Amino acid sequence: LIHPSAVVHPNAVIGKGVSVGPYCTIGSSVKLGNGCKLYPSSHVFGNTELGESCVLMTGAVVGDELPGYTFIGCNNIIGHHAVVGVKCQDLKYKHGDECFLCIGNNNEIREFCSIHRSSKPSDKTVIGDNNLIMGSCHIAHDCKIGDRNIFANNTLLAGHVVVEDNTHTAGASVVHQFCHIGSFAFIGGGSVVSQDVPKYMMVAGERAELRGLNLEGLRRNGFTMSEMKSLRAAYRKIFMSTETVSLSFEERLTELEQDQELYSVPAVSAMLQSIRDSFTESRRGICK
Amino acid sequence: LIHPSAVVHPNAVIGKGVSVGPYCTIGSSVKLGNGCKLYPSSHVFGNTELGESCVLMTGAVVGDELPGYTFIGCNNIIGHHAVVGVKCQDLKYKHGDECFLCIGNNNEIREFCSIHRSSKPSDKTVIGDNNLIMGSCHIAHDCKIGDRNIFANNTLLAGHVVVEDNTHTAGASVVHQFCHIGSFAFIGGGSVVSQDVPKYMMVAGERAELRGLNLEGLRRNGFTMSEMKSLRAAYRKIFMSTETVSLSFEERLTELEQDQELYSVPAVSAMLQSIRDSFTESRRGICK
Amino acid sequence: LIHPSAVVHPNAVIGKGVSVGPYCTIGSSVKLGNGCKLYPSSHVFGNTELGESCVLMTGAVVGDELPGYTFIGCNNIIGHHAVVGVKCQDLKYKHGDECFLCIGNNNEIREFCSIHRSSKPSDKTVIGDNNLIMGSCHIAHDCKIGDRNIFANNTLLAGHVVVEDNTHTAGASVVHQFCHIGSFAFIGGGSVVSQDVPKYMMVAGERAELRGLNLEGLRRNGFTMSEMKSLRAAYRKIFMSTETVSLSFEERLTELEQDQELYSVPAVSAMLQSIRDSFTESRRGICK
Repeated sequence: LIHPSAVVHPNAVIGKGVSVGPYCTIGSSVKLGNGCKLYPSSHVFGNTELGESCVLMTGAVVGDELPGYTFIGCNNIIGHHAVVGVKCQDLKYKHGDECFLCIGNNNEIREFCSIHRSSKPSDKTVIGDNNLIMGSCHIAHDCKIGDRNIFANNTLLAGHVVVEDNTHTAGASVVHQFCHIGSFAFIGGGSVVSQDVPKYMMVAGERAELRGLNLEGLRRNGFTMSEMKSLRAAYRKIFMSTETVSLSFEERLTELEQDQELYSVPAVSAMLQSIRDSFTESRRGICK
Repeated sequence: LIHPSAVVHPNAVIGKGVSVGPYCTIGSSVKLGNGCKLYPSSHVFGNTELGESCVLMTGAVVGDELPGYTFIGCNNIIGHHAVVGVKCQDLKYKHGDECFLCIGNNNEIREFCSIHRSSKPSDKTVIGDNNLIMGSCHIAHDCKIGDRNIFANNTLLAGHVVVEDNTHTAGASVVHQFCHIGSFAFIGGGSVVSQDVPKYMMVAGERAELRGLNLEGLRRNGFTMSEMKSLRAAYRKIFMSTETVSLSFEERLTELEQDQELYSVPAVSAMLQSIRDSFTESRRGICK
Repeated sequence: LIHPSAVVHPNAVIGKGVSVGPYCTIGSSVKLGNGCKLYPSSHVFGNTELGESCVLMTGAVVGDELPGYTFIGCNNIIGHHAVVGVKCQDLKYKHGDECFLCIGNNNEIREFCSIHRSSKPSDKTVIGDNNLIMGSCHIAHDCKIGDRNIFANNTLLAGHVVVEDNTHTAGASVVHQFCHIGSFAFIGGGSVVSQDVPKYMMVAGERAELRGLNLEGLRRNGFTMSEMKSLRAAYRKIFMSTETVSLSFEERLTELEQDQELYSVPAVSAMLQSIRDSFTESRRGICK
């Protein structure tokens, strides 16, 4: 059901039951899965594939003519004027280089979002499944985003930011290049995050500081009573050991591994590993 | 004066002297008042009414096909690529529910703004008259905005935010869900407002703090010499009573009511009532 | 190479080798230099000139029908849905007044940027050469921007902001009206800048504070070993003179002029002059 005014290149691969509104353009090397719907004045460019039942709202632009690809899974909604799979802003990007973007399934990318392709041919911007990305979010070159995350309006993820699963960022969060955000984390409104946020934790305010565990999120995500009790105890041992082993972060981490009562709990072990990862090569440490 | 390229559904209700530029689309259930003007590539969808002499700039999208309505008064200007009356971002929104947006008269909504419909059929996103809403502002589901407000670029109003009259928000303000902003208030640049801002007051900086009265705004809005003198005295009694009645906020509020000299002034009484409202059921208290 | 669907006014001045995609509009008083390229659904309005080899991405809007002009140099790239040369947001702007925007050469203006015309006919919004302006930046009426600057996503420059050369602003910076940003300066993420940032210096965090010299930028821009050593010494004398001449800023500035060893260095002299300029008529002082 392609409106007569639309410009659909004869070599575009158009699935069954695809609907294309007036004044859309679809390029020669685009593949649209069955049931896709393009609202009026939406656009797909370049070497680009959408899975079944994706929706482009008015003004949405997916793909660009730069070498490489934009690959998107099924049941994604691309909001009004969202720009998804375009050239990165990295000055080190070399003209004519292939660049890549991969998006999974069941994501909602809201109005005015910008999601950029990778900065080099060996790398890729990656978004998983079931993410809600609210209006005016920016996802820079080479970000790696997992599943079931919620990014509120105006969340800015700079280059090479890594986000795991089930995280929440509140409005106008700014995440510095190369920072990692562990699963179930919470970033408070207007936070400027310049170091890693470990698994299960929350950061907030100005140049953001660690503020404890994301207990509300843990509760909402089916963590048991004693799971959260163990995590709080482990948190206390690591960060709030005010009287013992002065000027030693790793020694407190060590004492947690040895503490068989806490370390045998899977979430505690995962949290401890999350923390140690922040001090491995190139990684930026953790928020203060 | 409808350009031949435009797609105007035969059942759209088009007033006298309406101008429609090339590549616009106007849906079947749209009503445009006399003198409306749609610039090239602007769009009206869904059950949507614009009053007389509204202007849509290029790329502007008003309404969407979701049940319910977008109802807009007269002499509104909708900026380039602004998206007004679209589905909310609330995860509790139920598929197929009616949702509502009501905008009054003489507003200016600038480029890249996003104004969302309500999250439930019993509720509504409401904007009054004579508001200036600058570029890239976000107005979430269920907000209630009064008259004569000025929201600078990138102001984010989260769900159920209530703004009264003649307020100013500076650039990149973030207002937390359910917060109230009283008349003549000022929110400083980049403020993260997580509690109410009472009538006549100003908040600023990081996780925002109360900083006094909005004296510049009061002066600009024809408040008399002794009006402002009374308000400053009332402010001092409430917030800066450093030596008396320790650990008691309500007792100081009580002492202001009893102070006949100050309380008989209409603005003082309004300010005191504004403060008390912040501690009634569900309300979030006031900024520190 | 003008697509048959495009609306190109017969009086538009179209250079050699200009490419115009489907659903573009080009107004009667537009001049496009040789080699310009308009992607699908891009728009040029009003009294507007683009130099040779400019590129408009999909949704880009350049110019508006307000009196005055939008004048843009050669080899500029205007990103998706960027809005460049439109009416300012200043309430003092008088209906029917001429307003002006001038942009130089080799700039990159990314998606969703908004660049506004001047607030009065005697003034102008000015952008120089080789600037990178990332997604969703706002450049208000009457700004004066130099050359080789980098503004990260969501940088907001309010009215009459002046930026010199080779500056960097990190994501979500907010610069208050009338503030000046000297050459080689760095503004940290989410900074709310309410006073001037002198030449060579860096500001960061919340309501932003001065934090020292932008040493990384100085190093990157070919400043010599002893140049930077002299600047650091001059910085120390001015700002970190903890024991001498209490409650006197100008007396320390004076002592630097008299210090022939430091003041004879060109960068030191330029820095000192940059600082003094912030205390001349109307200017806002410097960040604390």
